[PDB]
Amino acid sequence: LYDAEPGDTIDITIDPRGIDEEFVIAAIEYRWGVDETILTVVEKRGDVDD
Amino acid sequence: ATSPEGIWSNSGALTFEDPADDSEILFAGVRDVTITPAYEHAELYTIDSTFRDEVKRYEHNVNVEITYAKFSLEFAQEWLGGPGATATASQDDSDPMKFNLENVTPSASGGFERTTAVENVVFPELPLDSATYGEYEEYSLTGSGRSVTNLADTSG
Amino acid sequence: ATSPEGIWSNSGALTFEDPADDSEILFAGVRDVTITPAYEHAELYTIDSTFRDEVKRYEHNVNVEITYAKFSLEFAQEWLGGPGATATASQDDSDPMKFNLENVTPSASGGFERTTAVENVVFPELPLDSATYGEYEEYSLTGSGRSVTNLADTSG
Amino acid sequence: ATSPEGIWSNSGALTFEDPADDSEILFAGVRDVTITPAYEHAELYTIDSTFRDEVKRYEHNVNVEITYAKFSLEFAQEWLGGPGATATASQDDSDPMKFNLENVTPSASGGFERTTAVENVVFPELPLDSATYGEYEEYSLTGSGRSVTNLADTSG
Amino acid sequence: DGGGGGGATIDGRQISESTGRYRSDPSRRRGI
Amino acid sequence: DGGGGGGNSSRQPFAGGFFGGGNATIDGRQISESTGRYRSDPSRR
Amino acid sequence: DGGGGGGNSSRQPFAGGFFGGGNATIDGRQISESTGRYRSDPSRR
Amino acid sequence: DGGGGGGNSSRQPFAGGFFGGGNATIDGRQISESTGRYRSDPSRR
Amino acid sequence: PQLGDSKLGESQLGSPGTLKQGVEWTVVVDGEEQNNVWDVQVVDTANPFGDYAVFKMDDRGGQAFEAYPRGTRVEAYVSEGTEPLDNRFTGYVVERRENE
Amino acid sequence: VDATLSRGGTSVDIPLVEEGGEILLSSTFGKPEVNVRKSGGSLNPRVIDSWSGLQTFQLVGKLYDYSTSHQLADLVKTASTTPLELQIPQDAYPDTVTVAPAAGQASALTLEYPAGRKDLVDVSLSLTRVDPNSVRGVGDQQATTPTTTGTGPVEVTAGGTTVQLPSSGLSVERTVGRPNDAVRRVPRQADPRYEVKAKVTNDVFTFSFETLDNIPATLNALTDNVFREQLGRDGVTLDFNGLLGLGSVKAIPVGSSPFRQVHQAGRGWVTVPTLEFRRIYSNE
Amino acid sequence: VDATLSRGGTSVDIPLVEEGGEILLSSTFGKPEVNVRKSGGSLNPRVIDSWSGLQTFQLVGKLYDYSTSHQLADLVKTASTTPLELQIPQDAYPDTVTVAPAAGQASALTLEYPAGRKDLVDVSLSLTRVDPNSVRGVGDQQATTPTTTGTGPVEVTAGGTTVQLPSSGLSVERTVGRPNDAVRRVPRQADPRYEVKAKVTNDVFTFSFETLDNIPATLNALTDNVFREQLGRDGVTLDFNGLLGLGSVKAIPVGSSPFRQVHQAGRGWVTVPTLEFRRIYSNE
Amino acid sequence: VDATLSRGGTSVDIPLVEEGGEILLSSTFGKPEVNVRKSGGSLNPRVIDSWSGLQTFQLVGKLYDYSTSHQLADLVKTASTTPLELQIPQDAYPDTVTVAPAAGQASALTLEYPAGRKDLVDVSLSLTRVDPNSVRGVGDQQATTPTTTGTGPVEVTAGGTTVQLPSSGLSVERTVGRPNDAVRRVPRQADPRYEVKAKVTNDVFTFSFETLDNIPATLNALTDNVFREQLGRDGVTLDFNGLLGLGSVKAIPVGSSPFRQVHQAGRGWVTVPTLEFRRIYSNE
Repeated sequence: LYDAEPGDTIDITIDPRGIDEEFVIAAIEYRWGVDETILTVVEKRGDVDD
Repeated sequence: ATSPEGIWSNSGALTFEDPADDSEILFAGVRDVTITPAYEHAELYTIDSTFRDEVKRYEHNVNVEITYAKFSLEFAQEWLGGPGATATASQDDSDPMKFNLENVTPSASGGFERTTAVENVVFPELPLDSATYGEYEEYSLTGSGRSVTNLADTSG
Repeated sequence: ATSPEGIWSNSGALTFEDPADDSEILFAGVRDVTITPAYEHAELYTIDSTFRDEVKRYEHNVNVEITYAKFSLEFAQEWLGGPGATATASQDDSDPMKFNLENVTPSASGGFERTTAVENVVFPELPLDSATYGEYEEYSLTGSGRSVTNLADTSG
Repeated sequence: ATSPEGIWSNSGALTFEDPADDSEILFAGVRDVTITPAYEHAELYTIDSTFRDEVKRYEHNVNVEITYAKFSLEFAQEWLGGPGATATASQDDSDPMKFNLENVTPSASGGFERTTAVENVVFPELPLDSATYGEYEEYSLTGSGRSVTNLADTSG
Repeated sequence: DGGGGGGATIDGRQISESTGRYRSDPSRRRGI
Repeated sequence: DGGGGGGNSSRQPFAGGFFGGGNATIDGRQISESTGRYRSDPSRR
Repeated sequence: DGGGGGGNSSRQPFAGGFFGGGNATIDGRQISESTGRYRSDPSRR
Repeated sequence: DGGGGGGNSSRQPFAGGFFGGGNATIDGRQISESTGRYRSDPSRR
Repeated sequence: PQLGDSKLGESQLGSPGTLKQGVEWTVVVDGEEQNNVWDVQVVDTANPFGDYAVFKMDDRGGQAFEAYPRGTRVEAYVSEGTEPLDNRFTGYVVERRENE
Repeated sequence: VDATLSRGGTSVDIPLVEEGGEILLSSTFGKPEVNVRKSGGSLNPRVIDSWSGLQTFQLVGKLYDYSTSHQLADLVKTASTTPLELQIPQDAYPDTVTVAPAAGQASALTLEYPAGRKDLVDVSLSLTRVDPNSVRGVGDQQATTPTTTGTGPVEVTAGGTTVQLPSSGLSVERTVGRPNDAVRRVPRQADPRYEVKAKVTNDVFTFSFETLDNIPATLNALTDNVFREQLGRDGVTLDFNGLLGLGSVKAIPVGSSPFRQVHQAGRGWVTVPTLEFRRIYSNE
Repeated sequence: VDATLSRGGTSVDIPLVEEGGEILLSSTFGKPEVNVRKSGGSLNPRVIDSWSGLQTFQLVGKLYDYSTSHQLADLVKTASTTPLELQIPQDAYPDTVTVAPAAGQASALTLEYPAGRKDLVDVSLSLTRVDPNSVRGVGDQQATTPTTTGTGPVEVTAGGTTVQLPSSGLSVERTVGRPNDAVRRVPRQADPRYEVKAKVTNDVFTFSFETLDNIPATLNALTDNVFREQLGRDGVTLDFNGLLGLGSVKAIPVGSSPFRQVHQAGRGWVTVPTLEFRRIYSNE
Repeated sequence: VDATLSRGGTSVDIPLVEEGGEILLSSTFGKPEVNVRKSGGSLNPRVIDSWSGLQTFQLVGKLYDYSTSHQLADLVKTASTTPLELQIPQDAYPDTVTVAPAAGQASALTLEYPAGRKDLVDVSLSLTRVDPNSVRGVGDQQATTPTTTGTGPVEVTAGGTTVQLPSSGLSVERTVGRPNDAVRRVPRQADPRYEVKAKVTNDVFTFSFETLDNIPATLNALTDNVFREQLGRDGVTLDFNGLLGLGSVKAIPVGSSPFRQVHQAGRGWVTVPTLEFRRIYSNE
């Protein structure tokens, strides 16, 4: 998903999480090394920075 | 079936062949010959029972041991040379010379002629010199064949 | 090839040589001599069979063992001295004396003359004194050669 | 060099000395004597080859074993006492009595007089009583010296 | 029978200090 | 039996050394999570 | 001591491995506390 | 060969246990850093 | 082989090489590739939150630390398999840090 | 007599036979969920036992055909909410216990196909006891070991190049496990709850052999194409060509020591103590 | 011959004796508190040694009665500011050293009462040297081992139900330690400071036996009432009925493997390699 | 016969010989940097291989000269950006490989000078393969081993007091390594990058011996002056006095178990299994 950006939409299916859905991407994080693309979906919230 | 019968050791005729040719390797003057097909037996036992449940064969070989009193330069140089070659010196290579072996014996009152044949006999060590004061040199081989290729009555 | 033939122990002539010179080291009065080239055998099996798949030679050795009844100061002092030297006392060094060895034996009916030669025989221990009441001193050497350098008919 | 020659066991003359004095320790009635300098041999092989590449000496000792039939109170009380002392009872200390050993033997027809000398021979165990019905008591020592100090023709 | 006989403590200060670089970061990414 | 004597009472403490779980603490308090999940001895191979 | 060829040569690295206690770093800096408490090896059993 | 064999039979799982180095997770996510530095087994001693 | 390394007809054209596989990120600093990089993290996010990237590389004698003054341009390009390089992040340095 | 492991209509009998006096069945019992207090002012600690306990079964036995061995591997690896029932042929145990493959373990099952033996397979199982009414889940994934009737050499294929493993000294060890299932404590059942997950399993093939001929060509063909190249998202195609009845599997070497070349003093050949491949995603 | 271990009026002599050539005394010296720098621009690190060192003793010996063994256990487990003095019968050591049980260990002392060996107890002790003037604390807690004169079987009682452990192959190992004491570095002297704590100790009984008759009944009575029930804050009553002169204690099994039932090929009975109980809150 | 290890003009030949059938050369291949996914909804994991692999060599052999043994120690310990080149005398390997001392190890090289065994040194090397074009660093640090022509006893000096180690049963083991170098993964390339650091190395001397006479005086002189004193920034001075050709070195004992006294049943003397010193800062 290097072509993907925030505000784009994507199909996600996860069993046993029970979701089979189309979501807006609120953020993407790419890791090399562990080679993970991390999608934040629907909305993003902070923590102590909020 | 054929009646069991005595066998007289001195009636035996042992021969060695190169498996590349089926050509005879000169060998003579044996005194003792023992050939013994063998397997490892796993003797399996179960829970609770003290009795053996099953027994299984694995890891077959044929133990061959021969004592002989006439030295053969051909046999010794074939052993040194390894497969399909002959040498006057030790060879620094990993292939042992494999001999096909056959022994033939009449039974003691002519009931049968037992032929035993063994494939790919190899010998870990070869006695070259075996001198003892006041004795003819006596040479003992120990080795292992892959399988018995024939055990039959070869009489007419 | 040459017919196999009996070999008479007392017909043998054993000799030792310094590998630095090819000079003879005086040795005599043998009673027993055994020379046995050997390898370890790796009998290798396979995934789905009880039969042997392949067999391979490794770790070559020539077992030399000699029983003899005439003492040699030269042989004993060569052994003490290590390679290329003689000594009258133990030497505190890590190089053993290496002997070249040759044994020559006629066949019992003169059919061939068998020469066996062995390189770099070493003896882990040297018997100096071997006294037994009412007997001549008799000495046993056990040692290991690197390889057989020659095994041939040396007759004309 | 001197021609090899037979050695008659009964021609031998064994002696023991205290290394603190060079004084003789009374010992007699020998039946057997074996003296054998030895080393551990590290027998070394390479990656590529089935042949031995090298052989090296390490831990040196001289094996001494003696069978004898005349009991000595001095030799026994020296052994009990440890170095430079003599005792009638076992001593609870870690120092073994060290004996200098020498044996002298003419060759069987006078070619040489072989002298063997060994430093710091120690015996792990001393047979005090060795009685068998209808026999004289007979004693066997096994021990280890540090080195051969002398092996020479000591004839005139 | 002789054969038979032959039968983390973690410093709260140093975590709190070493993580400081990173705890403050989201707020820096957002200015203040 | 000669090899088995050394072997068995080696294979036993192999499990004793290998199977010990982590138990980290900050300032006297446990920080390892008390996840109620089991683990049991691996296949003998 | 009689089976020590497999025994002693194993008993020693069992102790050596057991004293391989935990240590940890964040970003090059140590986070293991310098609690000056000793451990000494347990009973041989 | 009971000593030498039992030794080699032990040396392999000693190495296997030694490569069993630490890894850690908070709430299912790894906290161990993906530092791309290699380790390889030490001299045999 | 490389040009002039082999005589004509002796060896087949592309050897010893083969088609690219795996994921590669290249970091570009004022138009120059940094070549000791061993990890990359890129974050792209909706407007209440900042986009950012973190790059990790080896250095010697501070020679690479000198390449990244505050405000220096950085670009991170990604390629997977044989696909073309894609400019996935562009920004400016806000912190350079070197530590043991 | 014999031990049965079964799930609905699928069943395997595991002989529970061994040489001499080896351990056939070790069952362990434990309280992993007791809270023994680490401190407090008394000489001995206060305690609380308040949860289900552990019971483990370790079964050692032999199988007399490869087909049954593959059925056992598939039976263990499968994700299903249908209870896996073990029947133990010893009076100290009930006629059936419900089990999971060992609770957190990558190696719940081991199958060894040693060199020099035919129609013998060494089996080692580790199983955790679980409550029969408390097998829970949603997903369902039948595992299948590929099978074929050939007898070609084992072949490792990568980068368009195929390497035949030597027959000489060839030995196969296969391990199987379900480390992503959860076995969980329950307040006042005796046995724990079992959460079956349609998630990644462990399935590993280990080979040992000795390369006797064409040694550089054989070892270098393997190491060049498998170890020194990057394999991307794909991996080795490991094909048994019908040895042990096995077919073709996609796999990869994993970790610091999946392959080793060993050279011994005085031996004119090379030993491979391990060549180890984990099976990868190809169940599409 | 004997080492003497004593605390005020209480004293125990331990024969430093063992078979053949076994280790009787191992003394280990170390510097846990040297700082060797992990990096820096030198070829060889800078260092700083600035604290008390470590000295440890392992004593192996034998005791000739059970009464002395219980005295030794009570002496080692007891909390008191009264210095525990060790006298070593060997010239490489001073006439007395002040000691703590092994500094952080659950098993400072082990006592083994093996099958066959009447009136022999194997002792293994581990002790840390401490500064004689630097034994510090507030609370005294005299430990006690309960004793009785009976000859009955070892009994495990839980849920009103009693199991008798088989006499056949019965061996006892007891281990004792004080892991909650602190042995601490001090800057100016050779030996560390010892902080004696009136806090929880370790005290464990391990049984080993072979179950020969009434095998389901015996093992099921143990596993049902101890391992499958929840024990609450009470536990097993473990009663020696006067074997080794021991009485009765409250105890519990702890952790993943405190009990194992082992079945061997060709044997008509069950081995129990271990059955472990930790002593729990009891004193008043 | 020999393997050759070299650094520009400096070169050492290591015979690669051993007794009987011992391992001379192990080469291990691996993929430390594959990402096998721990979870996901497949039966078998998705994977990605995207980085350089690992290749390691363990070499075992003997040296016939102490001088060469010191050259080998200096060669391994030295920091230089000049490639360290290994030549292996077996046809599977290329004629040269570039290497680092084992990537993260305190013990990359071990030299054993056992009792007996005049002019024999056991060598064990662990080496990691690295890319020949990818050796990087600031600058060199030539390591050296002090040498002298004497024959005196090994002397340990601290607090102005010198202690001679017994000759009886004496063995020396020296270990050397470069744990502060970095061997790093690279994309799209076979072998890792090597970062040579002008930083702290590992260099340790271990002694084993038996004290036979003046036992309290010898062991107390060692323990009082080395172990029971605080040494400060300065080390012990360890002087070989020309044994093995070695000179004088500043060093310190480190950690929990650097020294042991062992007493065995029925023996009138003390064994020292290990006395272990790490070489400290001493370069100007």
